[PDB]
Amino acid sequence: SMATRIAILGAGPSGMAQLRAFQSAQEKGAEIPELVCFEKQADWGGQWNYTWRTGLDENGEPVHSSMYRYLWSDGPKECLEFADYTFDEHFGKPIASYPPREVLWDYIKGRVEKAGVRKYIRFNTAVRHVEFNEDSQTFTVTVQDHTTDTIYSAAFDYVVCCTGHFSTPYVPEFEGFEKFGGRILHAHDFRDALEFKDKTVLLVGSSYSAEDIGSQCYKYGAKKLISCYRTAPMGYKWPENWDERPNLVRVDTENAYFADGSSEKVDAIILCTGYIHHFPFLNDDLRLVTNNRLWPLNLYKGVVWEDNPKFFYIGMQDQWYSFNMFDAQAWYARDVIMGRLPLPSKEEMKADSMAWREKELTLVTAEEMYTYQGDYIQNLIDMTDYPSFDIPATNKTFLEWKHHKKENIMTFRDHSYRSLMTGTMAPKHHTPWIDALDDSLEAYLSDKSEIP
Amino acid sequence: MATRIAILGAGPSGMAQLRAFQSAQEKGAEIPELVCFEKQADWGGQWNYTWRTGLDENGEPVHSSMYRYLWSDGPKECLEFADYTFDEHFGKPIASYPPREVLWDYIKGRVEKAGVRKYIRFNTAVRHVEFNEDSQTFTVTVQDHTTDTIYSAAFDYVVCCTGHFSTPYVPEFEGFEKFGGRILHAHDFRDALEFKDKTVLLVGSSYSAEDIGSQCYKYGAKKLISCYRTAPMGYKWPENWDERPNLVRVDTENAYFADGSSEKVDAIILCTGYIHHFPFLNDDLRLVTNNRLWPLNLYKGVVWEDNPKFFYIGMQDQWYSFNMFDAQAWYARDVIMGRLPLPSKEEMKADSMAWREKELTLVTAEEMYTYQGDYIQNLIDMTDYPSFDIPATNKTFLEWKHHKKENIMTFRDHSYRSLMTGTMAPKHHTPWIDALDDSLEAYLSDK
Ligand SMILES: Cc1cc2nc3c(=O)[nH]c(=O)nc-3n(C[C@H](O)[C@H](O)[C@H](O)COP(=O)(O)OP(=O)(O)OC[C@H]3O[C@@H](n4cnc5c(N)ncnc54)[C@H](O)[C@@H]3O)c2cc1C
Ligand SMILES: Cc1cc2nc3c(=O)[nH]c(=O)nc-3n(C[C@H](O)[C@H](O)[C@H](O)COP(=O)(O)OP(=O)(O)OC[C@H]3O[C@@H](n4cnc5c(N)ncnc54)[C@H](O)[C@@H]3O)c2cc1C
Ligand SMILES: NC(=O)c1ccc[n+]([C@@H]2O[C@H](COP(=O)([O-])OP(=O)(O)OC[C@H]3O[C@@H](n4cnc5c(N)ncnc54)[C@H](OP(=O)(O)O)[C@@H]3O)[C@@H](O)[C@H]2O)c1
Ligand SMILES: NC(=O)c1ccc[n+]([C@@H]2O[C@H](COP(=O)([O-])OP(=O)(O)OC[C@H]3O[C@@H](n4cnc5c(N)ncnc54)[C@H](OP(=O)(O)O)[C@@H]3O)[C@@H](O)[C@H]2O)c1
Repeated sequence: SMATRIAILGAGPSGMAQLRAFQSAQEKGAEIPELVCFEKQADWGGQWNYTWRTGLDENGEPVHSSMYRYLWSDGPKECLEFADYTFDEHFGKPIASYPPREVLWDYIKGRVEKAGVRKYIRFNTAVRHVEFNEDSQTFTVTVQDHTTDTIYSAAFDYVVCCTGHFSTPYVPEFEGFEKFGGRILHAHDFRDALEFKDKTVLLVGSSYSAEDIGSQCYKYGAKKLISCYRTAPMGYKWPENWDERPNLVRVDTENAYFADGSSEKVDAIILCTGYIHHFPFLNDDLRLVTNNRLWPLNLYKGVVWEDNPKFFYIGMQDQWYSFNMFDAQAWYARDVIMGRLPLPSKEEMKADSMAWREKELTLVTAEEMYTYQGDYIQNLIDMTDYPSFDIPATNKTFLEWKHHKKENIMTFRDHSYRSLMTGTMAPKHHTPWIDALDDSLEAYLSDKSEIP
Repeated sequence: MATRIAILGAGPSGMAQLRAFQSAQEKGAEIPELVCFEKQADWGGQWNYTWRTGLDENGEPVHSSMYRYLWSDGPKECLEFADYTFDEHFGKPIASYPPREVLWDYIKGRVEKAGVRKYIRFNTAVRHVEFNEDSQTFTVTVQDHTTDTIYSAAFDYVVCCTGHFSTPYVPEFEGFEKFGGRILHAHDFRDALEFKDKTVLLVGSSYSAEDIGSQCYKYGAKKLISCYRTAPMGYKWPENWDERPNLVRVDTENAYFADGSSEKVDAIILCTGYIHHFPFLNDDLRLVTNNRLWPLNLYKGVVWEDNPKFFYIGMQDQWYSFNMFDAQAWYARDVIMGRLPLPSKEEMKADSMAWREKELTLVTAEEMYTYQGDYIQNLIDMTDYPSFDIPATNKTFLEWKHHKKENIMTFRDHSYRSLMTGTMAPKHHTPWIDALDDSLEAYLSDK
């Protein structure tokens, strides 16, 4: 019961971490501020809360999750496993290294359920506007409760933005899109790969989305796949029915034309072109503007807003590390809010951020990048009671996974790694990835193999 | 004039509001400063077509619900402008059901001739509108996506023209998370070619279902099924189209109906309507209603009763469209300019109740068109807007309704007489079923 009141925006993994950071301080006998957390969806989990919905949701709010059917962990589970809450504790047994979305979801929910932080969240409530008043030094937050269809506002001493940056699509235009007769969609709207069975699918872009959405279409029966790249080819060894081309230049009624002078009939086009940082509830004095990168400017320690240090952002960096980074950020943000870590002058903040940015521009290899984020996280955890974990060993595990992708892009999900928390090696899954058609938690956790 | 006005939206309603003020000025009156905000890159609202779906290039919800191959759903004659005629714009008579691009050209010509483009800030999204009791002004906050800046400005009056067919009502059905085909709302429908040789389920029984179904048919869908929550559409469909009772659930590949039937379905299109959504407004300003001929809380259907300095255009269900917006917009300027003083709050409320009472009386389509006819007539008699022949327009609606009944696939092949020029519309060079090309250039030639 501290005099202050805190608003957390979002109950995805970052917002969960911020609640769980406060709860942990309290469990250790400290006095915490009042917490309110606003979430526009009906349940928590952010990206992990899968929906069939597309575009706008039931209340007219933009659909948040970019996740599709059949999604599994893109990296080794070992690399995101929680320091305070372990896979063996949650599941009671060892499982393979690349669990499907439902299975990861269950695990991340288990940690917040055990913490009892659900009671701070208002669900089905969308944040409309946030304003800072110079007179009272307080934030006014306006939200819409879709359960009662009411709009109200409330006053807060600090605000922590945890609204994510993989939800609002970057969707470039190509010549002839208004004439093309097949479906055009962004990766954000992709749901079931079965919709593209026996079709030719063009994937525009050359990053994680293209890799994975491609692979799903392949696995579930697409006739043929083409992917095209703006600047450099992905360079993996694709299956027989998948080619990689230079950029799309235009499209016609039925066909796509490429910079190499090739052309062919295409059934559907999927833009795998990324996301923008979008904060519609924030005016300029509070609003972060950046491209997706390891070190956004204007965030002291990557979390405190330099123009108004009572506002914080969690998770706004590109994510090589995910969950552990959110915890380190969230722990750091509580300690500054609670007064345990006093902020330096604005000048010092800006000099610190510039050094981080300078170093970021140096980075060339994937290895250097994991290390950089690793060092970032380490610098945060050393400032709080958050427990150190083995970053160098995690980095090494990332490297193995990168190498496995190089070897065979379709089979990397069949490998196993050793837990950094428990030293235990992950078992082989009961069905190989290519044949594991069912993505349900029940099928994963059983022990019946699936038929080819 | 000392005052400043914000018009939100540059579709047909916001174009009408601009064009209203310009007319007053053209006749020598001193008008207020106008600023109009439009989130899209060009005007025309629904009629500005986009391949885009869900969210646009700036992260704003995609506004237009219009699809390839869309044509006027009613006779052009029934929406022809009183002050700007078809013959004037096109130079010649043209058929009665023009494709989207052609109608769009027509409505743009009126505003281009008016020169009102200079009032509009394009690519600018409205984020928040607030009323300040102290200064008796509105603060409007917007995001200019060309410069990625957010700013605000003070206004004496605000006119909301943001439409009500853009935010989908999308109900959930059991099994949607397991169904392997595409599921979309009518709002996201674009090219019917996407469904060639496929079985498409259309949920709902109104205009969207009729027309989205018709396009799929016309462009080669293997089979169509449409299901209705309460009553069948009742038209005589082609051989490959059934009408069934409501969907109850769906599985991996199949849809199950309340009649106990079931079949394999490739794609599901929810034609289930829209909601009135105003994310930039708090409760003191925000209209809440279902789609209907007479929403409550709007005096004369346009003046917000809780704050009479705020107005809404086009929020009614639309039997009449463009003519109705003009009448509202003319009525709104005259009150803004002080030419029509407002009655007390009690009187406003008694007037709206009488309108609502009458609305609840209505049973037949004919009574409805007439009710909106009467509403419009009451509006135009208060201002210099030119009367036009409402009872003749009503009669024309009635012909069109009858033509739909006879044959749902061919109603677009008929012609009607202009209420402004008395001229009969010519038969189009190609019959609807065969008129695959929807371009303006193809429509205006004669092959
Ligand atoms: C397709 C895809 C696959 C991914 N796969 C992996 C993976 O395998 N492993 C991994 O570690 N990471 C993965 N990620 C990264 C993912 O970003 C993180 O795991 C995590 O979800 C980020 O958490 P967050 O809470 O910061 O953002 P989010 O999960 O996006 O949560 C943001 C929350 O804020 C809410 N919100 C937004 N605006 C408002 C508002 N106006 N009012 C109220 N609430 C609002 C949203 O509803 C949501 O709940 C993936 C991301 C994507 C997009
Ligand atoms: C699929 C479909 C077919 C139709 N067919 C016909 C027909 O055949 N004949 C007929 O008479 N009528 C038809 N209509 C009716 C249509 O509503 C009207 O013709 C007309 O478009 C309504 O005009 P409006 O200006 O009120 O709304 P809209 O055309 O919807 O214009 C709203 C405008 O406001 C803007 N806006 C919304 N929010 C913001 C914001 N926050 N900031 C800035 N700008 C914003 C939008 O970008 C848009 O330009 C059809 C409607 C639909 C959906
Ligand atoms: N687990 C991890 O280690 C890890 C690490 C980082 C990110 N991620 C994932 O990154 C994901 C987002 O993936 P993403 O692929 O959607 O975003 P992204 O990584 O930013 O990729 C954007 C992609 O679209 C391409 N592109 C943009 N504009 C284009 C155009 N006009 N024409 C052609 N191509 C264009 C870019 O090409 P260019 O390359 O030429 O710019 C790039 O390939 C999230 O799921 C997150 O999990 C995961
Ligand atoms: N030119 C004209 O004369 C005219 C006049 C009026 C409107 N319009 C048009 O109205 C159009 C809006 O089209 P619309 O069809 O989308 O809006 P709508 O007319 O409100 O259609 C809503 C439809 O969805 C159905 N529905 C809602 N929930 C359902 C559920 N759970 N299950 C099954 N069906 C459900 C309704 O069934 P129920 O009927 O049982 O409620 C109804 O058929 C605009 O295009 C506008 O032009 C045109």
